[PDB]
Amino acid sequence: AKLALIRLRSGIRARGEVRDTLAMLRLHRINHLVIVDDTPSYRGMIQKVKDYITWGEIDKETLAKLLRKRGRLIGNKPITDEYVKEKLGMTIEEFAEKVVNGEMKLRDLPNIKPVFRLHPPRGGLKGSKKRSFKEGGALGYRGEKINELIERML
Amino acid sequence: AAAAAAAAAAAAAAAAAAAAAAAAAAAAAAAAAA
Amino acid sequence: VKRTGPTDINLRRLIRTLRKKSNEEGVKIWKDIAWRLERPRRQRAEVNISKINRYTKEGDVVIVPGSVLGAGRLEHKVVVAAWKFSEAARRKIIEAGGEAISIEELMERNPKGSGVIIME
Amino acid sequence: MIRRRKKVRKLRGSHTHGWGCKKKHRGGGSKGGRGMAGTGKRKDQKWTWTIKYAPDRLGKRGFHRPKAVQYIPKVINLNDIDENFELFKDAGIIYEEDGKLVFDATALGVDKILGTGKLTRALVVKAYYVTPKAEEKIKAAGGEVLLA
Amino acid sequence: MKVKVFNLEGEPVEEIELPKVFSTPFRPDLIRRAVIASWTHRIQPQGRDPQAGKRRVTENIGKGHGMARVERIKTSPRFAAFVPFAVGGRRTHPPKVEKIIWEDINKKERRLAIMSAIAATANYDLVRARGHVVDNVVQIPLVVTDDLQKVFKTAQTREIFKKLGVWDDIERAKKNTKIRAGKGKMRGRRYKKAKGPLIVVAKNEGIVQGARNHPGVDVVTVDNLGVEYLAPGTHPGRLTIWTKGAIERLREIYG
Amino acid sequence: MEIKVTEIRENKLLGRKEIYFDVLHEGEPTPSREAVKGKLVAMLDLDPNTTVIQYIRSYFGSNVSKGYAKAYETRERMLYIEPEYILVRDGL
Amino acid sequence: NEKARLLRIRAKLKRKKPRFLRQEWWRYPKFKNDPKWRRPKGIDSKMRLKKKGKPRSPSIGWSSPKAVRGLHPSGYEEVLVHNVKELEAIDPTRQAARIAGTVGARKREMILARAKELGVKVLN
RNA sequence: GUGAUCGGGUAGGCGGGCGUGCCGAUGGGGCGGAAGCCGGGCCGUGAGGUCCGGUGGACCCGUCGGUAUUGCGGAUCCUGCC
RNA sequence: CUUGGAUCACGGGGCAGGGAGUUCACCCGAGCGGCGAGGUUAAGGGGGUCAACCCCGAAGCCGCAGGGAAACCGACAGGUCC
Repeated sequence: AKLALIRLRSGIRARGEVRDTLAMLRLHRINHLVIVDDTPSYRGMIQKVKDYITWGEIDKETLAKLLRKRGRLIGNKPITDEYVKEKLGMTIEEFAEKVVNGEMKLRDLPNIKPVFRLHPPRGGLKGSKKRSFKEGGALGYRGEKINELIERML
Repeated sequence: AAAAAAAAAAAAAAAAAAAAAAAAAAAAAAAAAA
Repeated sequence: VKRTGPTDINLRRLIRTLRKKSNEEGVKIWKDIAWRLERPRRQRAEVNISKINRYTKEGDVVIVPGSVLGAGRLEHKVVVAAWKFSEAARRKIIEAGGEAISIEELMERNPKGSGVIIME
Repeated sequence: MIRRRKKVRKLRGSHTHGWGCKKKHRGGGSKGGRGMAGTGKRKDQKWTWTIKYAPDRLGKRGFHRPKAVQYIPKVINLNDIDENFELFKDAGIIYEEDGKLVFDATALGVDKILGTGKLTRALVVKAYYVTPKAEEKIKAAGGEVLLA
Repeated sequence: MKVKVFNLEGEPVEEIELPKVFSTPFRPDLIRRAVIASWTHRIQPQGRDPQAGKRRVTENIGKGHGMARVERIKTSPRFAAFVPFAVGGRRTHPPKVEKIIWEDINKKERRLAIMSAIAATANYDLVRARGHVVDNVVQIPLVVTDDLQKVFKTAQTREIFKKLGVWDDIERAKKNTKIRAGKGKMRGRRYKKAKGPLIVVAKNEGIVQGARNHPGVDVVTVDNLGVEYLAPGTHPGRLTIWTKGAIERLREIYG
Repeated sequence: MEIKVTEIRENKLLGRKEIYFDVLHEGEPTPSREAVKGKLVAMLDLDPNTTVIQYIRSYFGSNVSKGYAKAYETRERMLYIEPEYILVRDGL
Repeated sequence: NEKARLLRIRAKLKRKKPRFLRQEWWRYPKFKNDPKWRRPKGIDSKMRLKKKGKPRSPSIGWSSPKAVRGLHPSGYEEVLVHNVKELEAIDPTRQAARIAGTVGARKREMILARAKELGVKVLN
C-alpha cells in the first residue's frame, strides 16, 4: 500500500529533529505532497512528524488526476500521454493502477520529479491546524479521506 | 668566440690556489669544446 | 584569495588550444594537462632527470606540465615534452640520444596522445 | 604582475575597520602587555601560549666552545665526485699516473670523504680519512684508498 | 628572416639575415615590469618639515566648561593648536622621505624584456597599433648603411627621412603635442610631447647632433639600450631605424 | 550570425589584404573561426588556403564582436611572415 | 515584437521605481542640495530594518532587461562624437550620435553636414 | 542546461564596480567661448554619468598603465559666516 | 554603548571649508615572474647624450647532511605492496 503525506505547518518554533526528518522526507514547504510505501522505517518517521502533516491511503483515480494535473519532469515540464505511451507501454491510468498495486514504482518513469506542489484547499481547511483530525481538527492520520482533500487541493 | 664558466671551479678550489686551476681549466675547455 | 591564472598569454593560448584539441579528438589527456597547467605558480610541477630515468623505459614518451631540471643521469634515450627546460637538462637529454621538444610539437606528432606518460 | 589595492580603501565607511566594538583597539592592555610580557617566569597571562608553542625558550641548557678553537672540517660525497668528475679533470683535481686515475682531495681542501651515493668509475682516493661505507663502495667500483 | 639594406637615397643594395633575438616571444608583462622599475629609478624623495605643526604651546581646559577637551592657545584669541583636526595643526600622516620608492629587478629578467621589446619593434601590426604612421615606410624593419652615423646637418637628416618614409611620423609627433591640463604647468612640465622614431647606432660621429632637434626622435647606441627607448608608456612596438653595425653587435651580444 | 565589413586595407610591402569586420550574433554565443572563414570566403571570394584569422573579440554586455583577417596573395609571402601557431590554428 | 515588449516592461518598471534618497533628505538643506543614496548603517534605523511605512532601498531586482538596458527611449544606443572621424565608424541602423557639449559651432556645422549626408540620427 | 532541495541579516570574512589629485604613453576638445556656478531632460539597482538653456571669460577631458595628505552628519571636533 | 532606545539614558541651532590604519626594521603566509643544485649582489669602479641608461664587482647571505650540551660521528637518488 502507498501512503500520501501532505505538509501543513511551518518549521519555525519546532525541533531540529522534526525539521531534519521532514527534509529527509523531502517535505521542505507547505502544501507539498509526497508518496511513500507503508514500511516500518517510514512509519517511524511519520510518527515523529505526526504533528506537522496529514497522511493517508491513496486511490488510483486520485493518483491519475494528480499525475495529469500536478506532475512534473526535470525542467518543470508537464506529463503527457505521449511521453507515457512512449517510455512505457501504458496510459496514466494503468501506470497508477500498477503503482498503487505494486509491480511498478513512480521513479520507473524517467526524469519524474518526486514531489508534488499543490495550491491550498478550496473552501479552506475545515479544521484547526492546532488539533488532530480525530478530535475535529486537521492534523494526523485520515483514511481514505485524504483523497477528498487532495481533490480540493488539486 | 666562447664564454667559459670558471666560477664553478673558483667556488670549489682552496683559496690561494685558484688562478692556476683556472688557467688549466681554460686550456682544458678550449681543447675539448673547441 | 582570488586565484588568478598565468600572466603569460602564450600559456593561456596553450591551455585553450589543449581544451579544444581534447574536444576535437575525443580524449582526456589534453584536458588533464590543461587543468594541471592552470595550477597555482607556487605549486607548479618540477621534475629532475633522475626521476625520469627511474620511472621510464627506453623509447618512452613523457610529458611534464612544468619545468625539467638537471640533476642525475640519463642512461637511455627518451622523448620529453615540457613547458620549460634548463640548459643542463636539455644538454643531458640530447646526450644519450634523446630529444627535448614542446607540448605543441607533441600534439602535432601525436594527436591522440597514446602511450604518453604524465609526470608531476 | 598582480597589483591589488589595500583594504583600507574598501573599509573606508565601515566605522570600525574590522576590529569589533569601538572599545577593542586600544593600548597595551588590549594585547596583554608589551612584547613577551606575561610569558611566564613572573606572570602567566600567556603561559598557555608558552607551553603550547614556545617551550625551551625560558631557561638555559649546555655550553658553547670558543671560536678561537672551533674548526669546521670540510667534507665531500661520492655522489659529488661522480657528478662533478669532468670539472675535477679539467682543473687538476683528477690527473694521470701510470695506468691510473687519481683523486687528490687535499687540493680541493677537504678533510673527510663521506659515503652517500654510488661510485661508477675506478679511482685511487688520496686523502686523510675515509668512511668504511665509502671504502667498500670504492673497492667495489674497483679502486684503492691511499691515506695521507 | 632576410632583409634588404637601404642607402641614404632609399634604394636597396645588400641582403642580410636577422639574428635570433628578433624571434623572441612577446612578453608585455615583463616589458611593463621593467619600464615601471625604470620609472621608479628617477623620482626624487619628498617630505614635509618634521617639526611643522608642532611650534605652538597649549593648555587644555578639561571637564566642566561647556567646551570640548581640546588644547588651546593661552593669549587673546585662544585658538586650538597642535592637534591634527585643528586648523594650523600638524598633519596626521604626512609624506616622509624615509619611504622607499626604489624597485629592484633582476638582470636576466631585464635582458629578456629588452630582447622581447626588440622582437616587438620588428613587427608591423604592433608598430601600427601603437599609433605610428607607416603608410609609406620601406621595410619594417628598416636597416640602413653605416653612412648615416656621420650626418651632422638637420636638413640632410630631414631629406633622408623624407626618402625613407618616417617624416610623416615626425609630423605626427609635432602635431600631437599639447599644453597639459592641471598644475604641472606651474612646476615646469608643460608641453606634454609625443614620441617619434628611434635610431639605433653603433658609433656616434655626428648623427646625434644632426637628428636631435627633430621632434620625437631619439638616438641611442646598442651598448646603452633600455626598455624605455623601445616601449614608452609600457606600450611596445616603436618605429626604429637600425644600422648594419648595430645588427652585427646584436649578433654578438644578444641583448 | 551576420557579418559587416568595416574596413579593407592593401599592403604591397607585405602583400596582403587586411580586413576588419564586425559580427552580429544575438541570442547566440561567440561564433567559431571555421564559421567566420566560411562566411568571409562565401562573401568576398577569397582562397581558403590563404586567409588566416587573427582574432575575434567579444565585449562586456554586447551582441556584436569584432574580427581581423588577412588574405595573402601567395603561400611564399604568407609563410615568410606568419608564424607556426597561427598557421596551425587554421586548417593549414 | 519582443524588443517592443521589453521596452514596455522597462518603461513601466522605471515609472514605478522610486528615487532612492538617504534617510532624511527633506530635513536638512545640506542634503536637499546634494541628493544621493547612502546605505543606512545604524543600529536602530527603520529603513535598515525595512519596516512598513518607510522609504525603500535599492536592490538588484529593479534592474532592466539586458536586451534593452542602456538604450535611448527612441530605441537606439548613444555614441559620443567629438569629430567627424568619430562620426564615421557608426552603424546608422542601431546606433545614434550625441555631439559632445564642448564642441564648437564651427566644427558641429561640419559634423551635422556629414551626418546628414551619411544618414545618421543626431539626438541634438 | 539544472536549481521543491539558491535570494533576511549585527560582529566578521570574501568578490566586483563609482568617484578625486599628480606621472609615463595614446586619441582629442577649446574666444565660433575651457574650468566652475544656477535651473532642468535622459541613461544607470546605485555609487554616478551625460545633454539643454543661462552666467562666465582661459584652460580641459576620454582610454591603457602607475602613484596618493584620495570620498564625512556626528568626535560637549577645529576655523569662518549667519 | 547596551539583554533591552520614541524614552523622564548620553551626543544633536544653521551653512561652507578642514578632519582619523601612516613609515621603517625583523618574522609568518599567499598571487604572480625569473634562474634553477644552485640563486643573488652590497658598498664601490668604468663608460655615456651624465640623479634616468649600459657594463663590471659573489665580499657576504640562503640552500645542497644530519644527530649531539660537547668532544665527536657521519645516511635509500629506489628493494616490496595498495
